[PDB]
Amino acid sequence: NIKSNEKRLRQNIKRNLNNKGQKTKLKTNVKNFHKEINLDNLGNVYSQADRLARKGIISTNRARRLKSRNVAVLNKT
Amino acid sequence: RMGRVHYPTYRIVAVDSRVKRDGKYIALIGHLNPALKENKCKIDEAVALEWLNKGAKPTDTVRSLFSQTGLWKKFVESKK
Amino acid sequence: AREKFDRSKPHVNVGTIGHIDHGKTTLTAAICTVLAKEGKSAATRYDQIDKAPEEKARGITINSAHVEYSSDKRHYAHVDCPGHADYIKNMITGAAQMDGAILVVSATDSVMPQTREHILLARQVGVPRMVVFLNKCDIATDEEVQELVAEEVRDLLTSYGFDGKNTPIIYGSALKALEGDPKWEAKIHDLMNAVDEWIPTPEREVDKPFLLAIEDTMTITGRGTVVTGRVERGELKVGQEIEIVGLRPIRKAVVTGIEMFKKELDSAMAGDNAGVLLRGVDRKEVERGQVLAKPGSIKPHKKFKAEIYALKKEEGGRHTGFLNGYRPQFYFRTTDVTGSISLPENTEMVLPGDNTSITVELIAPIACEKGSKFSIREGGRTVGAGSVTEVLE
Amino acid sequence: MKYTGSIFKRSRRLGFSLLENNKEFSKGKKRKTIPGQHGNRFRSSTMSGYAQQLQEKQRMQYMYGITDKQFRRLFRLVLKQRGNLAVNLFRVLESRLDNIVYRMGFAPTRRSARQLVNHGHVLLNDRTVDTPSIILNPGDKVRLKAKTIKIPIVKAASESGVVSPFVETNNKTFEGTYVRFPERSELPAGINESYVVEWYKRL
Amino acid sequence: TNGFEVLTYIPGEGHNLQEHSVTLLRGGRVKDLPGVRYHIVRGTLDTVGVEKRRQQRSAYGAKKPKA
RNA sequence: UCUGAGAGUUUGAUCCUGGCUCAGGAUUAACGCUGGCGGCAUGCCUAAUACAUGCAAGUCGAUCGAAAGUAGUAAUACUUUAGAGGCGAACGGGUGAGUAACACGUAUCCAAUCUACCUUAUAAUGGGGGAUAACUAGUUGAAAGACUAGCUAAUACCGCAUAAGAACUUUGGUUCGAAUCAAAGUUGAAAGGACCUGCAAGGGUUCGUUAUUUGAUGAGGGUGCGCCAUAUCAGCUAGUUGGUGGGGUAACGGCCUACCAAGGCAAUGACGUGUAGCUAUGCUGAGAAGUAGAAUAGCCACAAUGGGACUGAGACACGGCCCAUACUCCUACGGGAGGCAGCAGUAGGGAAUUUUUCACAAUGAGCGAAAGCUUGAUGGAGCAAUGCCGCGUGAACGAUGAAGGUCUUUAAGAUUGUAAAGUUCUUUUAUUUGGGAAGAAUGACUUUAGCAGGUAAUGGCUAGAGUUUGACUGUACCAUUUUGAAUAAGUGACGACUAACUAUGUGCCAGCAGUCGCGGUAAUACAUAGGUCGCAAGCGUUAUCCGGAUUUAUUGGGCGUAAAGCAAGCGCAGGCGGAUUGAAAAGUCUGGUGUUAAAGGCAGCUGCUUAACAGUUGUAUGCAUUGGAAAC
RNA sequence: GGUCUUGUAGCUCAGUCGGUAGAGCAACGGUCUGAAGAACCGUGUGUCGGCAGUUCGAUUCUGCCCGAGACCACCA
Repeated sequence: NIKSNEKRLRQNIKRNLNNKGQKTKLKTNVKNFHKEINLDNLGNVYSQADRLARKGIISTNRARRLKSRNVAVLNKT
Repeated sequence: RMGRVHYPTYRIVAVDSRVKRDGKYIALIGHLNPALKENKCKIDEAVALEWLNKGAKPTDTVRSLFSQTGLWKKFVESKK
Repeated sequence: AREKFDRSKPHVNVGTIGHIDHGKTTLTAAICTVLAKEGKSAATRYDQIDKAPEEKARGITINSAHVEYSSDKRHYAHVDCPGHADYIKNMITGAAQMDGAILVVSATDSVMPQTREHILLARQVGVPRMVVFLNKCDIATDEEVQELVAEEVRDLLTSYGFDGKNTPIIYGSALKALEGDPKWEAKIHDLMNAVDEWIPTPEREVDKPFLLAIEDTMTITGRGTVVTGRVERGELKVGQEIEIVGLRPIRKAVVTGIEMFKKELDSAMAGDNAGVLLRGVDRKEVERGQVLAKPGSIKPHKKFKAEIYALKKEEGGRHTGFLNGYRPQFYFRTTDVTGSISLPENTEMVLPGDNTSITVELIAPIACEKGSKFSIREGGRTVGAGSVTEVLE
Repeated sequence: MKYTGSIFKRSRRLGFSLLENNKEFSKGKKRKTIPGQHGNRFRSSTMSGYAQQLQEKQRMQYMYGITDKQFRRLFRLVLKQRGNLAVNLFRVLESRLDNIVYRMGFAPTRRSARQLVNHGHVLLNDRTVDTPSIILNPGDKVRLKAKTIKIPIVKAASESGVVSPFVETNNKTFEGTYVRFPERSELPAGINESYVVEWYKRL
Repeated sequence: TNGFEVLTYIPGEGHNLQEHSVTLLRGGRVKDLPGVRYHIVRGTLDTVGVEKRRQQRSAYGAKKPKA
């Protein structure tokens, strides 16, 4: 192994925790939106979706896709 | 460096640091022979200007090979 | 790097000559311990006295092993000389390469046939001014038994040609000295001062190119084969070219590492217990006990005729006579190669004593040169000794 | 081997004199056939294409002293161009540097020319060579490192030596140029193309 | 050195094999024995041919004669 | 343009038919004898067997705190980083077991996609909070480590307002699944560092950063094409052929799921076995073509085996992680450590594959404004006749032919043989003398000189000055540099096939031999000697390839008696098809456009003394499109 | 390197109580086959790897070695 590898690992534990926490809050908001459909919750959801897509945490394409699927269910409702 | 041992040669070619030397290249620009002196160097400067305009430049010493040539003094106007 | 080691002090090789049960192993441990308590860089060793099975399980010497230790005056190596027969080749292996051999005899284990034969072989091969040390005096304290052995060791040392009246005698107890009884360290200091006096060294000269007698071969994981021996003449630096000689066709080789006791040298020396790593060689072609020289001038031989000093049967010669078909073991500075005593037509049975001039034929082409001292033995008894007078083929 | 060693033996077998006209007339016993004791009469029962090809290959190979690897590679170099391979090959055979200095007449034997050229005493266009088989171009100037002009052997070679029209030379300066290609009539006629280009079934 | 067991012919005068020696095997085609085509190469580190082999010393592993 | 040989082998003898052998090259060659140098190539093909130790991945203090130490009375400046954080850590290297298919290469489409930094162009760089390091202490164990408490920084993290441009959808508008437009909601950007100027207020430059756009770049997918044998291999097959919604990937896509159908592939060869990394190319070849797919360069796979996941922009990651498995190892018994198909290098397997060499000097890459750092890449060094090429191992003179040896076989003589002896001359190399490269004809670097923006001054573009980087090197090389013919040839064969004879020995024994076969008591085939011829620091001898071998005949065979016409008839598909007019060109031919990596070869040139070799210029090939001709 | 083992005719092989050398084959001659094989009779051979003892007495029982054959060298 290399000292740089340990440097990477001790650092990446925290960022792995951050990524899983962000994924959890995205999933919680998605479930809340599917519990009751409104633009109020969707504005928030798209807000943290853009914030996560600001980095490489979530690719912008998958977010555009799910956001289009959500705006579709808004439109038919 | 290709050719013979104790005989250096450097083909001038547009390359990027994401590929190893003497592997795969983009497009030939010329060849430089450091083995024998008195300014052995031939260039095309036909699409090399476009490559400079779009990044992914070749190695840094090549810059100097166009300082004596004078491309730098005429590139800035193209740059701005 | 391999823990480079260097030293500028003279190096005198000293061994514990004498039969087992004389406290010789305990003496080797005790000298190391006392110089650990007397000099720096003298790490203790009791489980490192020997390196093979049954070598330590018995407590008395059987096979070879090397130890290294320095005093505030001089550096010393030591090889563990064997006891009982069927291993005498190792002792002479040591006996050829020491210049100092402390006679570690025991007052309670007074000179035994193995010890007397060890002294006689030291006379035959040449051990200059070898010193004596009475040992294991912790048992059987007597008014005159401690002194009859002291006079008889002088008598036996003067009974072969050495100087038994020009050697100081210091007694001691092996177990008491090793355990750490304070009064027994003065005697080991006296012994060290005794090997400081009248004990010469292999002469220091770099002009001689190369020659070494191999003692053992050890293959090292990754490096290759580091073959060890003792230099008779020459100095050695890493990167030099050499040629192997003895029982095999002469082949060139290159040195890549020189060591004392698995610690890398800077400059080898004649008499130093050296170990040299060799490239491109395996144990199959490099033989345990071969010789080596500078490339260009060395010749192996089979037949040669020399003046042999026939030792008298009362002095230790052969028990009986011999014909042309007699086949004793010749000892050449590194190896027991067994030849035949091809008697020139002097008499039908040459007797021990009355030194003769004989030609001999050997099965193996070994390096020979005029004037080189060689030994003649047979099954634990020396039957002759001399130097080469004429090399034929 | 780089050289023939003995020469008169081969010329006896070659049936041709590498010298001008004479190599031996009365040497204790003169013969116009193969040397040795077996040569009572063996030249009238070996008529075959194989024998002729080998004999002529030895004749021209011994005529100049080129090893078979070099001999092969030089023929391949002659194949490089088309021209007329017959006369082109003959012109290349005489274009060897030792043959050049032999035809300008500074050497009595091609062995002497080879030995002189190897020592670096012959300077070619201000850059000497150690290969005594250099292929030249029309208009090449030579000089011999004028110290070596005082050589008695060179003096006894070059006083009235070989005079040729295709090469201009001066013994008052020991220097010259290569004017043009020699004519076939001016070269030994005991050497033919057909047999060796046949033994050249390799190429 | 593998499990294959093969018949072979020793060339030259005499032999130096003692029923337990390793040596090198060569091909070739002799027509004095059916099947037998392989032969033993002499002078390779074990069995060696040293019988005034002045000419054709390449095979048999015979050293060059001494002056 | 290119571009071509045969000979012997059946029988009592001849011919045909077919077979066999030899003769050319060529290695990843090995190996026997031996061996002088140099340039160059090349140096584990076996056990993707395991392997001491070390190097192969660090850099950044102008990203941040703290700490140490040095100097300084001190203030302060300076070196360093344990850490935090940034970038490369995917490339760079080796290997080819596995992998017969989109793997390869080519031609496209990605109207189904991604792409940090590098390019264009532009708006912002405002505000606050929070903790973890480091450190202090304790627990825990021999250790690796692990756990707990108090105290810290930010260009690390998180909210807070702002939103040119961008995010979605909606209305209107435009264009042949899409593109351009106007409008209606909604969302989300952070960070400063260094320096300069300014009393301040602020301003300026650079770096850094958010956002947006242009590219290029590489990545991902699909596509026909051609590239193993195998019918003494015949059915295969169900997210499998599909359709319906959702999840899902950057993205289409049963990729996957809930549901509903039953197809699809296959006799033009599925499936099955064995084998294979692929291509350019290497070799044979004249040529259709064959062989190998050394090295080498492009593509793919892979990292002790098998999985899982994080991060990075991109990984399931040659020197990341976790786990299981197997091995090895420490172990005080409780726990743990590791992965040379990275450089070597060792064990072993072989017939065999190189040193724990030097320097990052060049170059290149990675890091960082900057000094500078790393590079077992790379550029060198050593070993090896493993291969190609160059050169010495003297030359000139020198006859009845010295000695000797052999034959004739005594008693002339011939033969080795100008070969010897003897005489001179010369020193590539060998031995000495002195000098000595280029590669450093790139580059920072601070001062000069000029130059774009704007000026208040920095900074940036170009020339001049030098510091300058050399392991190789006192090397290549240079010179009426001393001495010295001195320091240096072996080696297969002689019956013929194919140049190369006498003597002695053996007597179908001994032996040789690729072929015919020689030898059983004068052997041109065996043994030896001499002579001889062949190649030469090389000579031979075995494996694999091709020519020969037309010896599966595309070119370039036939099938009455030497080998074969099914025992014969009917006949599907398919192949080959009457004449004349028209259509287009699917073929066919041909013009243009692009590719056909470099490299290989060919033709020409240049350089190393010429060489070998390298580099330079042009040279094909196949398709894709477009445009013509319409004979077949 | 130690642990043992082996040495018989020319070759491959057993060895009398230390007291004796035993088979087959190549191998010398004869019968016989047009010839050569095959078959049948008689021959032969060893101073038992070499030195010195113990020894009336040694291939044989020892001490010496040599040529050769097998058992392993851990640890960590």
